[PDB]
Amino acid sequence: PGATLCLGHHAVPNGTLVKTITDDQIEVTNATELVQSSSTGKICNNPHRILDGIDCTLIDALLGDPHCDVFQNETWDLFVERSKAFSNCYPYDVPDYASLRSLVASSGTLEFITEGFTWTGVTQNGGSNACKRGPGSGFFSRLNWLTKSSKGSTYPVLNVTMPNNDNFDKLYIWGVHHPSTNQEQTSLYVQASGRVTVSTRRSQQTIIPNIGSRPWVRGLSSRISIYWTIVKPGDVLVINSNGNLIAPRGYFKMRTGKSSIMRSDAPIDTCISECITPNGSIPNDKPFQNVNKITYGACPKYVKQNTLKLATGMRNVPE
Amino acid sequence: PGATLCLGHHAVPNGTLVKTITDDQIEVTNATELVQSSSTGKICNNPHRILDGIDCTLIDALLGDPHCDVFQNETWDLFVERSKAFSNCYPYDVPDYASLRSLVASSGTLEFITEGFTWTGVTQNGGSNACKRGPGSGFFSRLNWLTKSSKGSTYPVLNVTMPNNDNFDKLYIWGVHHPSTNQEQTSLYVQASGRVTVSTRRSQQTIIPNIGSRPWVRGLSSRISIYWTIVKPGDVLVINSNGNLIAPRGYFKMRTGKSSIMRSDAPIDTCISECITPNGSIPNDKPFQNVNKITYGACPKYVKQNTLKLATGMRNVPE
Amino acid sequence: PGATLCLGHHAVPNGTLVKTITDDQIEVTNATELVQSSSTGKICNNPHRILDGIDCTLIDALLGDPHCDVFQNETWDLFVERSKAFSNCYPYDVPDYASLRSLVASSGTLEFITEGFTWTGVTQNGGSNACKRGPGSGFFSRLNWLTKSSKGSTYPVLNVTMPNNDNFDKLYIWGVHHPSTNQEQTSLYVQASGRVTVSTRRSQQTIIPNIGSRPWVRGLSSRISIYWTIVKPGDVLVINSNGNLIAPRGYFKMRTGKSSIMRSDAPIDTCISECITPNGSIPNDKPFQNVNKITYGACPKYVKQNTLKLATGMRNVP
Amino acid sequence: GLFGAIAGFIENGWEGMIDGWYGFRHQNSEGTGQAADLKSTQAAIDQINGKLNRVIEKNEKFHQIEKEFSEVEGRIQDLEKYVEDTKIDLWSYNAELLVALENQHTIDLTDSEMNKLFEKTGRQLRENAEDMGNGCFKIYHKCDNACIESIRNGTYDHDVYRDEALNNRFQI
Amino acid sequence: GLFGAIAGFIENGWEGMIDGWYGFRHQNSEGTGQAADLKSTQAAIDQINGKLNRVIEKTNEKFHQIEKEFSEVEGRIQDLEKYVEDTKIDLWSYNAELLVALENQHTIDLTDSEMNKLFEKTGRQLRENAEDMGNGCFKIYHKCDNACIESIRNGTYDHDVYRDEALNNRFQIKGVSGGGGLND
Amino acid sequence: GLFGAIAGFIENGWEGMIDGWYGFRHQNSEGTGQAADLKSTQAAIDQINGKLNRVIEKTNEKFHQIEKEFSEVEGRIQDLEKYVEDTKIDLWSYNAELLVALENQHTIDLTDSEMNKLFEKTGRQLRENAEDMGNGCFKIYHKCDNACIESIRNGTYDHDVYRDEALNNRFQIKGV
Ligand SMILES: *[C@@H]1O[C@H](CO)[C@@H](O[C@@H]2O[C@H](CO)[C@@H](O[C@@H]3O[C@H](CO)[C@@H](O)[C@H](O)[C@@H]3O)[C@H](O)[C@H]2NC(C)=O)[C@H](O)[C@H]1NC(C)=O
Ligand SMILES: *[C@@H]1O[C@H](CO)[C@@H](O[C@@H]2O[C@H](CO)[C@@H](O[C@@H]3O[C@H](CO)[C@@H](O)[C@H](O)[C@@H]3O)[C@H](O)[C@H]2NC(C)=O)[C@H](O)[C@H]1NC(C)=O
Ligand SMILES: *[C@@H]1O[C@H](CO)[C@@H](O[C@@H]2O[C@H](CO)[C@@H](O[C@@H]3O[C@H](CO)[C@@H](O)[C@H](O)[C@@H]3O)[C@H](O)[C@H]2NC(C)=O)[C@H](O)[C@H]1NC(C)=O
Ligand SMILES: *[C@@H]1O[C@H](CO)[C@@H](O[C@@H]2O[C@H](CO)[C@@H](O)[C@H](O)[C@H]2NC(C)=O)[C@H](O)[C@H]1NC(C)=O
Ligand SMILES: *[C@@H]1O[C@H](CO)[C@@H](O[C@@H]2O[C@H](CO)[C@@H](O)[C@H](O)[C@H]2NC(C)=O)[C@H](O)[C@H]1NC(C)=O
Ligand SMILES: *[C@@H]1O[C@H](CO)[C@@H](O[C@@H]2O[C@H](CO)[C@@H](O)[C@H](O)[C@H]2NC(C)=O)[C@H](O)[C@H]1NC(C)=O
Ligand SMILES: *[C@@H]1O[C@H](CO)[C@@H](O)[C@H](O)[C@H]1NC(C)=O
Ligand SMILES: *[C@@H]1O[C@H](CO)[C@@H](O)[C@H](O)[C@H]1NC(C)=O
Ligand SMILES: *[C@@H]1O[C@H](CO)[C@@H](O)[C@H](O)[C@H]1NC(C)=O
Ligand SMILES: *[C@@H]1O[C@H](CO)[C@@H](O)[C@H](O)[C@H]1NC(C)=O
Repeated sequence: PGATLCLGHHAVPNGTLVKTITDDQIEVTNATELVQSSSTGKICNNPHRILDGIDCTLIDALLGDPHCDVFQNETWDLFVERSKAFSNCYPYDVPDYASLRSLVASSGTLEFITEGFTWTGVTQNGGSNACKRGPGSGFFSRLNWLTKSSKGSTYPVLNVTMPNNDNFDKLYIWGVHHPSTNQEQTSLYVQASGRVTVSTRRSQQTIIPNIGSRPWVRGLSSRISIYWTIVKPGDVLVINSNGNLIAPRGYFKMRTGKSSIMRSDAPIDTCISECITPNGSIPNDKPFQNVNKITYGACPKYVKQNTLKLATGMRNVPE
Repeated sequence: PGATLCLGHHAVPNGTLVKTITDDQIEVTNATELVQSSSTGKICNNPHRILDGIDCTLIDALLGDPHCDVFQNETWDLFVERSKAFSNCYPYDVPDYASLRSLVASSGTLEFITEGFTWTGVTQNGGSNACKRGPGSGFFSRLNWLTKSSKGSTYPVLNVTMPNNDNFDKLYIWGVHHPSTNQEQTSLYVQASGRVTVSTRRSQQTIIPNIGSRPWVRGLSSRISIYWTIVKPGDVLVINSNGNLIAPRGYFKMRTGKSSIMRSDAPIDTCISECITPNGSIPNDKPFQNVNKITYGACPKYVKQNTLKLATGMRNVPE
Repeated sequence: PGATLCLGHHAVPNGTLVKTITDDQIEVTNATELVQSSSTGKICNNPHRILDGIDCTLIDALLGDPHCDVFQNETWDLFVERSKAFSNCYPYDVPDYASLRSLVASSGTLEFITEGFTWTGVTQNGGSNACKRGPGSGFFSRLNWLTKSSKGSTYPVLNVTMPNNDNFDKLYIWGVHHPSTNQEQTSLYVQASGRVTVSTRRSQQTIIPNIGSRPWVRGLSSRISIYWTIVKPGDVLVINSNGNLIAPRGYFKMRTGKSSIMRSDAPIDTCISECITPNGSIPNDKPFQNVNKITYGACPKYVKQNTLKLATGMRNVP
Repeated sequence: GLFGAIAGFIENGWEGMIDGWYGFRHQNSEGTGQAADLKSTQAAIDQINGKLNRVIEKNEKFHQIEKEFSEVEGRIQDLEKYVEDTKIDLWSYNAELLVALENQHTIDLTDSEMNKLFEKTGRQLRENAEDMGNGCFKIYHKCDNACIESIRNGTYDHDVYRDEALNNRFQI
Repeated sequence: GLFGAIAGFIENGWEGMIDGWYGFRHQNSEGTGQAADLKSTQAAIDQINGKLNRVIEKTNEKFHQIEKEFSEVEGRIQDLEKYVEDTKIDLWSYNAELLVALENQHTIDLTDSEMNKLFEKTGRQLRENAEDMGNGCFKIYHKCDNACIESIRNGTYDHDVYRDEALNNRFQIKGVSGGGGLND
Repeated sequence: GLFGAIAGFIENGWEGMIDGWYGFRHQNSEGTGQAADLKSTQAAIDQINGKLNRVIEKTNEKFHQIEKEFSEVEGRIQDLEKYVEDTKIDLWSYNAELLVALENQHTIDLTDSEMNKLFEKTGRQLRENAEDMGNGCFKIYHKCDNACIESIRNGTYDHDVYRDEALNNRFQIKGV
């Protein structure tokens, strides 16, 4: 007449396999997934300020391609560039494009302040049928195509100065015009050879135009090259040219902050999500993810494994 | 009247010291080495396709330096450059040589397609005695040295186009000639200073030649400067020169894949190894190696340790 | 009739909290701190050779700004650049400035050996009011400003050469002068347009001077751009130019070693310390530090945590 | 398991125990029963949960380097790709090693909590019980339900039964 | 703790114990006393030290490196420099945090383990002369003056000397006619 | 070890034990014998192979990469290329150092554990018929012949069969 007291532990009908130091697969009562491997497919518009570029690139929105005028003075946490974006103004290039795109994306703003530049002796507001505005020819909104004076056929040595008496850095975007024939060079600027020199107290850039043919884009073999100059407070911008200057109209304000840019063809949706990938938002309740190595926000760290199981119960040993 | 039962574990005559969290050295019965520290000294020709440069650099083989002619239309997984390699053609330089070397190495092929460029008004197939093809004067096989017409004073503005109507990327190599004196400049090209503008639809380069002496090499004070342009499908090449143009004769086919290039002075051998180092192939059964940080293939990871002992038996206790 | 024996462990009144794998905070008897989070605010003058730039950047010392003359031939383990440094010579820039500064900092020396360049047919040794030397006009100690010949009013193609028959690498610092007006360009150099080609057997740089108005910097709108050429043993320098050449006077010896450069406003004082940060020397007895990601020498590794306690005793149960 | 209780001298687990991770099943005069030990259960669950909270604890990054490229560029693009690929491999390694280490330690601490309860029980029982070697105690005296309960909440006074038990153990 | 002795069946530590990490309190015919046990105390200390010296071994020496602070905006190349350095600090912050959490988990368990090892040793040495009271104390069933206690602390205790006296006190059953032996 | 049996209450290892990692020695009325235990020897071995097979498993294919040696001083970009590769090597070097140290610690501890488990397993078989002598040995208080030693080794041993005999020997008691 005695008693038995048994010591035991629970089990479940079917548990889950996990990895260990010693075993590839061993069954436990229960695990949990540490790798996020799915996205909703859509980019959530909160809590970050998302700006969809749609047909426009950031550089085109910056320069002021007419089909991008909607983007004047825009600001963003995340700028979204779509693959379908296209240019529709004067054919151009930016030497070191990726850096200009980077530093503007990182500044988070396209706030423009027009300034009162004075262009003595030259015709202003040059346009082109490669860039059409309203009923006629046109040009980039933030740039100013200067050509010879209307009567006299004369193009002076341009010499403007512009001081920075604010407490912020100004970004100037300017450019050089490369014509396709000498005839075009001299009819526009008189001088057989042009020259653009932009300098501050800290720096100087002189660019010499190049005459000749590039492939036909929207009617032109000509080209414009884009350059930029940052002018710190207490400093001064001097522009010196005797031909081919695509002059600035003002400065872009520069800021620092969490702003960036992403390339994605994910639709934008009204939802809350801290983490954005090219594919849409993904939740961040796990530490790792397999969705994209490109992320913006408070995001799981990207790993190569599409699953990692974290045992959260004892070893499961069925009956 | 009774008995004794003794429990116990094995020991061996001589055990191995290993490191632990708690002990710098402790004797266990057995361990295994995790760091590969030796090489046979030879590069195995399998399973990766190995091309031995021998006297040739990749860039010299790409350009068509005559003693490298044996490498025309060649392909590789790994190109091996010897330090005994040497140039034997026109003295040249490549601005960002490292990038041209990398993009070609990574493409894995010197497949070249000639195209029927028309150079109206100039003498083609120029040659020098610094670049002998057999006993007589010659040039890089893939470049085409254009000079003034065999009429006294003519070098026109060369202006040619070549469209990419294929479904792959085309790599064009071209060049600018830098004469050593002014007499030389006008005697080859008529014009006092030349120009070369090569461009596509979204990019351009113009190179202005510089007249002057450089150190004497193979009889020459002159230089050629090598440049490249990748043309995507749908895009179109434009070449625009009024002198000093070292022209392409066609394009190289571009590819993507596992291809690379490595500097080694190690003999090739008939055997198999997945992992290659400048020192030859090394086995990849260990997870780490101390041989070289430069590897190719399926390799143990480079670590600064020459030995790492992984205990594969119990602690060793002999008395 | 009997006894009782009680096994036990020790405890302290109030111990330290530490992190573990399963507990965020659990109390142990002793812990040790693994992150160095503070500095005295001084840079120890030992054991490294610290060279205080004071008023001078490394580059102004390289070029030879007159107030930097005291740095001629200096050597350093670490060059320290200060907030109040200033240039006081000809206004200049350096394309790829970060690289020249990097490679000179890492070489650890300003040993300069002047060489006998012959500049036939031009005037040497020009100076500016922008770079005064006593009450006179002056120029960077290491550069030779050349102009049209004194009485001929001619500037020839200069074509000089200089071989490296030594067993070390030679570093040449040279320049190109950018005038403000065409009157200045032709007045100095005769040719309406200059040119400077500096080359070795396998490499070359050719530069075209830029003419134009620029804001004044020390009374001038004109500029110099600085360039460099390394010449290995067996190779040859060749300099070719028909105007606007700021000539090298010779070479810098080049070395390899542990040398580097650091920006800092910390003073230097007596103590011994293997690890330097911009904020002062720090001890390296801990494995990690939170003072500055910039360091020099035998240093704890930089982590984001300002504290990490390593338990050095058993759980505390009072 | 390091401790040899789970998947060890305990041969299997109890699917019927759906209110604890550990517990007691008994047999006596009055029949058979079952209860969870809430303390050892809570100790296990507390340790799993802390381990979980530490891991799933929320980095934040914004403007970064580009990681996909639409054009061949060479040296600088090479490096950018290498930087990211090196990064991903290092975190991938961390992730992997982390779960393997953690899982190993989960199994062992739950094995540990099982062993500790079996031993706590054995110490209570003193000379009145014997360990059958499979996680059962043979109790050598009359233990009704309130007696079994007293063991399970740790108030079992062993002196009360020592006489009876001792004489049953040392028998023939 | 894995082994269940510190914060386990040992209810709490001794603040009076100031010359050892582990030890013995007792009670006998001559009263109470306390003594640290040197072997188990040193075993813990040697392991912690071994660990401490692994972690604080100076390995890291670097001289010229990349720039980590910038005074102007440059784009691509500066982005990558910042990226590189930000990526490294994160990896090293992670190693750092993982190391001390893992180490501390282990320091606690190996010190719990030492306590447990000392307790089982003492038990094994006593044999049938004592019983585990379940709280870290053995009840010793014979007369054990101070010399005797010391023999258990220094490991010389001969159980055979006392087995007869012990067993005799230990298994007395009230209900049977067997209390103590009265044969001489 | 955390479990106190190897380099612990077992004084040392048996070099003559060459057919297993763990096992038994005995003396009875019929002389002495030695036999290795299979389950614990395999349990230890299987665990170590599991982790050795994890560690040495091939997981690294890289093809085109950055340059890692240079023949000219260049400045900024080459500084970054060297810093990146050196950062990497240092992190993998740490990983490898830590890996081996953690593993070697566990290896020593699981083998200590397997030894302790076999001992406890054998203690529980014997019930009240034997006593833990404190050095990894059991004094068995009845007559146990080779068939009997073998029944303890193969796990069928029946303690009730020997209990009355052993109990009577364990508790025999001398007067003064
Ligand atoms: C240098 O050579 C190029 C190519 O031969 C010349 O560019 C060519 O100019 C003609 C007219 O400007 C372009 O023609 C047209 O084709 C488009 C469709 O592609 C059509 O929409 C137009 O109505 C017209 O028929 C031609 O496309 C353009 N070629 C290219 C490839 O850009 C160039 O004119 C020559 N340079 C000079 C200054 O002569
Ligand atoms: C500018 O100066 C350079 C160097 O002072 C001149 O280059 C020199 O021209 C001579 C004549 O061809 C070269 O000479 C020869 O030496 C080689 C061995 O190196 C030998 O094989 C030949 O038979 C001949 O004797 C000389 O090497 C070359 N020097 C250099 C450094 O490049 C150059 O001619 C001057 N330029 C002008 C246009 O005046
Ligand atoms: C192009 O425009 C710029 C800006 O106006 C002109 O630069 C200016 O030249 C004047 C006289 O050469 C400089 O003036 C003076 O101010 C200083 C104090 O700052 C004083 O010490 C002098 O006595 C004098 O009053 C002015 O600073 C300078 N501006 C800049 C930005 O450098 C330039 O002359 C024009 N270029 C041409 C070719 O006309
Ligand atoms: C997230 O989006 C990316 C691209 O938008 C997807 O990745 C591509 O996946 C295919 C499938 O292997 C690859 O062949 C491409 O090379 C990928 N791009 C890159 C750069 O890796 C990815 O599959 C998406 N994720 C989900 C879950 O839909
Ligand atoms: C693999 O080859 C390399 C380079 O050829 C050898 O490494 C050189 O080793 C010496 C001394 O070991 C150092 O002085 C050089 O600095 C090394 N080069 C570098 C940059 O590390 C190496 O020892 C060879 N390894 C084997 C296993 O043979
Ligand atoms: C070491 O010096 C750096 C100076 O750069 C100090 O860090 C700055 O700290 C403030 C606030 O703590 C930040 O707002 C700045 O962004 C920091 N600068 C950088 C570049 O990180 C730091 O506090 C000093 N630390 C010690 C311990 O002295
Ligand atoms: C942008 O904002 C500024 C802020 O005052 C203002 O000057 C300017 O008018 C705005 N831009 C446009 C597109 O009008
Ligand atoms: C499985 O474990 C997770 C975390 O431990 C927990 O959220 C969940 O409730 C468990 N599931 C079951 C079946 O209890
Ligand atoms: C040593 O260990 C390795 C891996 O555990 C094994 O291959 C080898 O057989 C062992 N050697 C001996 C002496 O058994
Ligand atoms: C600078 O160092 C060089 C090195 O030999 C020497 O010729 C010269 O005279 C030095 N001048 C100094 C020490 O200022």
